[PDB]
Amino acid sequence: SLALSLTADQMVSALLDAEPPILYSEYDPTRPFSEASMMGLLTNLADRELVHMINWAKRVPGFVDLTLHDQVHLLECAWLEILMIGLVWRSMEHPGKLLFAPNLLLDRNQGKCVEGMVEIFDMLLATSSRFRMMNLQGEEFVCLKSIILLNSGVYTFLSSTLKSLEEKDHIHRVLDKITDTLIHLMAKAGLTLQQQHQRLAQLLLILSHIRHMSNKGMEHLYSMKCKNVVPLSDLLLEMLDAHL
Amino acid sequence: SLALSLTADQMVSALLDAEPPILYSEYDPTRPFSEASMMGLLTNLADRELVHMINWAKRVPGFVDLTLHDQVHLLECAWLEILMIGLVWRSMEHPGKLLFAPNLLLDRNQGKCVEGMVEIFDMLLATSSRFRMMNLQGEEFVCLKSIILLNSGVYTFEEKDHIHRVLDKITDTLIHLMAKAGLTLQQQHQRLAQLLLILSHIRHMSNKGMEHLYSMKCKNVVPLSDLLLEMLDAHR
Amino acid sequence: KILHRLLQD
Amino acid sequence: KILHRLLQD
Ligand SMILES: CC1=CC[C@]2(CO)CO[C@H](c3ccc(O)cc3)[C@H]1C2
Ligand SMILES: CC1=CC[C@]2(CO)CO[C@H](c3ccc(O)cc3)[C@H]1C2
Repeated sequence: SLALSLTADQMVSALLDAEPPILYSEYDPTRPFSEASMMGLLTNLADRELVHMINWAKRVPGFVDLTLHDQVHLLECAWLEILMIGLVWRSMEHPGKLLFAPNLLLDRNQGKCVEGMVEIFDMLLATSSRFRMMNLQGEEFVCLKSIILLNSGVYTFLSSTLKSLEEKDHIHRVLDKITDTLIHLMAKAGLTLQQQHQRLAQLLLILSHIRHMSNKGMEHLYSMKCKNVVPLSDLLLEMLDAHL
Repeated sequence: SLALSLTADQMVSALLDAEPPILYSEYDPTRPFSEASMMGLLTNLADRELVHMINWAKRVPGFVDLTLHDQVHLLECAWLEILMIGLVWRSMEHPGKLLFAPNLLLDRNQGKCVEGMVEIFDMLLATSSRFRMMNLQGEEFVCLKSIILLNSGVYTFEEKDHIHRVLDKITDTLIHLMAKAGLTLQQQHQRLAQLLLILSHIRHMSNKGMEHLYSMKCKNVVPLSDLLLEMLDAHR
Repeated sequence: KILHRLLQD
Repeated sequence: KILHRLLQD
């Protein structure tokens, strides 16, 4: 497959070119917030982002080489991690705030509008702060986002009878290629050999926190749907079902 | 400090030296399991393991430099991840089984003894399978478990800076082991990534297990120790 | 299944 | 808090 024959520079270029757009919220800024209305804005936005994500996924080198079944599994597993890493990236330049959309920039006190949400806001903001502390670069961001896509559900490919871990060599080869790409990016930026492995680990450990936030966010979203606070799109309902 | 002055070999030595004992279950093998009895055995074991984990933690280079509050935070965040990676490691050479204790080796199907537990078993077994695929080494394992302790709660805190310096030293140590093993630069970087990406799956499993344990507590299927209850209550 | 369809379309 | 006590001891 071509994805394996891409140079590191080619990988980066492909990922950068695949990036989804930053969408706007429907927020009417002359109107107030309620718990219901804020959850409505956030889930309306997420629904629209999901469509763009699915089409981004197809442009991640190696993803189309997978079966449709595997493609579904990976996205079902990682969708909220992917939305969340994007959010944290967008919010880097806005300390103490989350840039859900250019017309929906919320501080943690606005998170208190929704019961249980400020806890999620705080974790997202802490990650945004880590991104700043690390001076995370766009080329690194796109690598990490593709890693989430390919990695998050790779350990839950279980055989139909026996439920033994299926070997997914191709996915791991592509993951190895993205590792190669990250190292190349860091070397290009003048990081020493030692700094390269140190930063590689710092970046990958972020993904543990992102998983944590995804899990907590999923439970919170599920609570909102189970209390009839907001109606979720059929797509979002199905992405939630895949997990509560 | 002291952690930052350790060589890679000395870090490995320290971590190996700190390793907690493998505990036994009070399991009576002549009697069939029930949902209540199995959950009781699992939580009794976890409670006893927790006491040893606290001693181990205090021996992880860098950990004792932190304030008592920060030590509590890290352990509260990571305790189930740590129990689980320990479990996965113990079970590595037992395909399809989870070695909770030497005298409590459970098949995948025995997870069905408890409502909703087989899903967690499946994830643990998949991790153990992955460890097997990678030929994870004991020295790598102890590095990973120490990374979990220091990393999992670090974002949500000069405390952070020091912990990240210690984390960097553990990364150095992992690479050192890979170099010693004869891996090329490219192989070293790839393997480091492979290992750290497993920690995302471990976090996932901890969160799922935490929810399951909490449901077994709410349904009162089994009583939990005051310690276990407090570690669980830390997550909600 | 919406995801399935969107991935194919 | 038990963890607190255990860490002190
Ligand atoms: C998808 C989401 C909806 C609402 C929550 C609270 O339930 C907070 O907003 C979050 C979010 C994250 C990234 C996005 O791009 C959109 C919404 C998460 C969780
Ligand atoms: C601490 C645990 C208790 C019971 C659960 C299901 O609720 C299954 O056992 C798990 C476990 C993991 C590692 C151990 O050393 C002991 C038990 C987890 C989750």
